[PDB]
Amino acid sequence: ASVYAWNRKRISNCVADYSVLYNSASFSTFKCYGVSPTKLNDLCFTNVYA
Amino acid sequence: MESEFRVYSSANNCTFEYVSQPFLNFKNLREFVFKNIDG
Ligand SMILES: *[C@@H]1O[C@H](CO)[C@@H](O)[C@H](O)[C@H]1NC(C)=O
Repeated sequence: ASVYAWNRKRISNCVADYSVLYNSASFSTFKCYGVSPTKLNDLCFTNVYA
Repeated sequence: MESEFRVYSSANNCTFEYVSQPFLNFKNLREFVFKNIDG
């Protein structure tokens, strides 16, 4: 989508594997604010907004 | 033939969807218990 009309997808009721994203070499920026990438794969959240 | 669904008119903001296997003189007796505890 365009940045003015950015797409928001709500992610619920599944298992989110963050190590697949973190260990990928295809991403230039993976800057996390407020949480560290190492403990993302352990913690649990109510909803994820993408 | 089932060809009439009139239960709703709209669906705006969904939080949870779950599709499962079917649960189902009077011949069948179906007992259900529904509880709302801690969400
Ligand atoms: C719920 O739906 C209405 C209209 O469909 C929308 O304006 C509102 O932002 C929605 N709220 C959420 C939390 O999705």
